[PDB]
Amino acid sequence: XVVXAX
Amino acid sequence: AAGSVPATNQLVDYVVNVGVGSPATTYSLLVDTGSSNTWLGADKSYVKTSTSSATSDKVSVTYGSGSFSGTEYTDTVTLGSLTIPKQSIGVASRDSGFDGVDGILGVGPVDLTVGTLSPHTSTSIPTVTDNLFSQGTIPTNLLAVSFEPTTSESSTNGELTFGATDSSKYTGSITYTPITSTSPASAYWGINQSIRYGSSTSILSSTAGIVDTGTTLTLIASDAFAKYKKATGAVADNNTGLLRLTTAQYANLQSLFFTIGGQTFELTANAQIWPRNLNTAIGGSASSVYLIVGDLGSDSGEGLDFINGLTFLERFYSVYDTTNKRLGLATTSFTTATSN
Repeated sequence: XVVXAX
Repeated sequence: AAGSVPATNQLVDYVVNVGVGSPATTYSLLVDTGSSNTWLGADKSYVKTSTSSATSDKVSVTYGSGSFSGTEYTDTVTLGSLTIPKQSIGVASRDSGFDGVDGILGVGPVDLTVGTLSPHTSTSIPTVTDNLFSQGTIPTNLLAVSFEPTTSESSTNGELTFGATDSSKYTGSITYTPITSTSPASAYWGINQSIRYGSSTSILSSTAGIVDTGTTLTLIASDAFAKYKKATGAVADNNTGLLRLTTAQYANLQSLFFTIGGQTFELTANAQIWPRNLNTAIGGSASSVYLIVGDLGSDSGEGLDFINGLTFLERFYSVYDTTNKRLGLATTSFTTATSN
């Protein structure tokens, strides 16, 4: 898997 | 006083139990220093009790690997022995990317919340850490996070401490660095660092990026990822979406050295690989080496050129100091583990 507030 | 809560390693993320309401329902929320909205509703329905109150706003957040939208409420939130009356939370009616969790515990800097509410698009949402401090419960506005490597699918081997550090979770001393002045990393828990491979190979020249418990991989700018693939001999792998090494290339894998705050942090060869007894969790095969260094998907020079994620933080204790606007890092008894 995850990539958390691009 | 300061207080801690255990956290559980779910391989791709960590979660903590969070009570909401009175009487409290427990939700398992993903620990995220890369976003700042606390929300629930991805699994269990929101149980409304007498401490729930409506606000005038809807809420929406977009993430790298998902999104949610819904309605903002206030409610009583419990973290271990700490209670926050009137914490503003989101309650999702839509969500994607949240398998395995109820939502997020948003412990990024409050500035990330500006723009998430509608119609109040300029209004910020004080975070759990901010509220614990302004209500007088914790003695300084800080969060310290302990992650550890894992060889099980779900291991409660982590800790959040609000308002203090826990010296049982780190070795040596903590090195601090100011939050970077470079945007957009400066909106997050953003720092400046460089990365080298072994003694003589630059990977990422000094630049800005972020420390994010809610990104799984240790992500680096695309040009740095190409240098890392060349230096290690790694190739792309179908079944996982991770880089793969042969047996020989793993035997020859050198450390990555991160320079942060004037100190060297050594991410060892074993720390660079996915836990091999859990290779099936990522679609891999047994007795195979897959790497947790990944491609950020953008080139360096954009003001946010790396993410030191969960896989990095399994090896380093981290301190998210709002009062001083700084980030601390320390080794742990697991920095040199070989359990992967």
